[PDB]
Amino acid sequence: YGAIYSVSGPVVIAENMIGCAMYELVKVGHDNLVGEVIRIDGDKATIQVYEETAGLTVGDPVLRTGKPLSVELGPGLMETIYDGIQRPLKAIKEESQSIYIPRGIDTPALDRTIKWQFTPGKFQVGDHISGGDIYGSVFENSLISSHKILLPPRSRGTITWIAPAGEYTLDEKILEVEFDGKKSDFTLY
Amino acid sequence: AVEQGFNVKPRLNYNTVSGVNGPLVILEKVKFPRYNEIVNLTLPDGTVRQGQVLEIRGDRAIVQVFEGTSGIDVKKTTVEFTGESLRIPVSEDMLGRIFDGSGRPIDNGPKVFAEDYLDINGSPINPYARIYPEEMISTGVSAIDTMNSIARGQKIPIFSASGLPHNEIAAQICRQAGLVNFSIVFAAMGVNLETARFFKQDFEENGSLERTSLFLNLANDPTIERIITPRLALTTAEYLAYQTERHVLTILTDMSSYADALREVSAAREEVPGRRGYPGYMYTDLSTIYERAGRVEGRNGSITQIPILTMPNDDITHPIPDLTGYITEGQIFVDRQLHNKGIYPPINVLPSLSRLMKSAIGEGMTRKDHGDVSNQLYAKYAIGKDAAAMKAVVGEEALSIEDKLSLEFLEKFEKTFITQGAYEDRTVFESLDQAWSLLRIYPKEMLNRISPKILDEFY
Amino acid sequence: KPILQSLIVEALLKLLEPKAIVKALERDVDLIESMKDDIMREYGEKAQRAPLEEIVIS
Amino acid sequence: EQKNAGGVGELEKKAEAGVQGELAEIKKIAEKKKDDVVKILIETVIKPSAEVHINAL
Repeated sequence: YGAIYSVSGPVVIAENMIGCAMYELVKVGHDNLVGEVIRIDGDKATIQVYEETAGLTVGDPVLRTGKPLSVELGPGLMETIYDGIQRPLKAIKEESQSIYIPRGIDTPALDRTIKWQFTPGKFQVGDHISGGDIYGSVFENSLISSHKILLPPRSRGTITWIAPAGEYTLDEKILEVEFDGKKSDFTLY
Repeated sequence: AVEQGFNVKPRLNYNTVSGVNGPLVILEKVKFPRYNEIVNLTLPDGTVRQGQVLEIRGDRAIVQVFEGTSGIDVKKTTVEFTGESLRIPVSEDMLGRIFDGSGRPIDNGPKVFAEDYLDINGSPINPYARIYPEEMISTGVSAIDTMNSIARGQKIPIFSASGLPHNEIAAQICRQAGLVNFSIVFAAMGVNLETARFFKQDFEENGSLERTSLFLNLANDPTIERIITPRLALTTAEYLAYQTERHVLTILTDMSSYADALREVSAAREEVPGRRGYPGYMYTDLSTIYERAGRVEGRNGSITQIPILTMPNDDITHPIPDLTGYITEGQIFVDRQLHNKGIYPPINVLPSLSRLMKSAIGEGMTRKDHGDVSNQLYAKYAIGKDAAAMKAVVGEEALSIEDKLSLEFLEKFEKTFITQGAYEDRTVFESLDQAWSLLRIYPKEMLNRISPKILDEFY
Repeated sequence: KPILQSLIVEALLKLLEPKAIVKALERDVDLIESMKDDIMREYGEKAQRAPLEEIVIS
Repeated sequence: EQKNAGGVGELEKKAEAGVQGELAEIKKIAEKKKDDVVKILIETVIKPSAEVHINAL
């Protein structure tokens, strides 16, 4: 939880940013602007803000999200229109009800208000599932008949529980992986 | 109802000034500096000048002074932090008034009785909320309308050089810009008083001061207000076109002068230059300016931006024309060779381009043959230029029959089709008929780029 | 008198400095001299810090 | 053209007469709602507005 030290165009230098990591998204300012740390020097982490940096003042809190620039992969992105970052332009227009893009808009990349039909894959409870394996399928469109749900890569273990067939949203749990005794909850995305 | 306007926020008058360097003023101790903040530098002489905070350190604030730093003391100068970005007062009555480079009245009239305070930088329009223009503007110039069409909502600049009649061409386009009335927002960035007087006189004679707003930043005006004038004019245009639902045609002139101002500010900041000293972020700044043109889904109203530009040495490869071609869609190339030959307008249709012509031209919008005729004209003009080069380098008899016919076409094209007197106002249909008359020089066989059905139906 | 109470405090909370120099009209000097203690206590309460060390009526 | 300028001079009186009609309401519109605006302006200039910077907290 550092503080803004310097602002000059997109490049923002934030002090007290100790323990940060390179190319880690950090919410700069009070509007929670997305920015990736591109340079570190001591406790100051140079950040490039992904939105309009005008109005940022020294002392504004900078929140470390702890993850790199991550794209939300899953059902629901097969038709939508995205900005540079995975910002849904249609969802932004619908929620904001305006022709502008509000600063620090936090609309989820994949909308969670749509119920997706899910058919579990060949994997069952107790089987060993590795990264990238298929444990389901989602009927997205007529063209994309089966949006096969992939277990995230570099995530592995044994299926503690798998959901039955039914209309599930992205926030809802789909499958559970135990690994080394630390059960992990995996959703549609 | 904007009831939040009734609020007083006292401002911090900093007498802590240092590092006054060129266009830049540096404040040693600032309590929570705000980036892109407007300050009011009160000189020891008593005159105030607005300034923009370019960068903030922990306690510093590198301020750029729009009116210049000539006379700024380090001891008696007080800098007052307003606390917000620059907000021009906009109104519907703001049409018909002449403004300074910093949005101050020049016509000896009152200050704008503000209807709202709009930020200069505006807001980023949702690309999903934009409309593809697809509405041709009958600019009345043959070399433009027929071969590089302008759609209502298209940012098409006029690339020109020093001494060419770019001002005359743009004034003509503004005077005669009906669709196949327009409000106008004119921004003068460093143009000489002769050019500003020409533009104002032409607007008044045509009857445009009823529905125009001039932001005149002359050459004698301070050289950093050229950074702010296009933004003020463009947010005025955004207001007039989106909230009052008008159709605005912005004529930002001497964007080369704007880029020179940018380079001057960039050079003073001692930052990584880029190409020819122009700031590396010149693409981003030019995109921020140019990309404020077009139509929006909810609101019927557009900014038909036509940013006049001046090539330093008639070179496209220069950073300003190159980036302007990258961002702004299309280009109207004013040719020194054509002007020397005496053609008006001296528009060279080979470099001139319009990305939205293929969609705003033809198929019942104007006429069935517009696109094919413009392709045929471009192809035969390129053939004529190549044949002229070949006939200069080698013997004339070595040129083929097609090459000789194309030389004749090029002569009859520059001298009759492109050549258009001021106030002529050729309709797009009349220009197409004249272009066909030029294309009837060739036998039907060699009009290869014309679709055979149209060739049979129009030859 | 209550209006001047906020005007001095409103600017004090913007400065946020341990010391102050309140330049006022010659007729409000007595009022500010009387109410310096209240101003200090209000600034200490509103700025979430210790009351400012000294206020000087210029 | 001189007659047009002379007519414009007559039109200047006509324009002034037209302007006098519009700005007659401007004086009337002001006085009708002047005392209400002053009440808002006075109450705002004096209103206690004491709040530190958000960053200072």
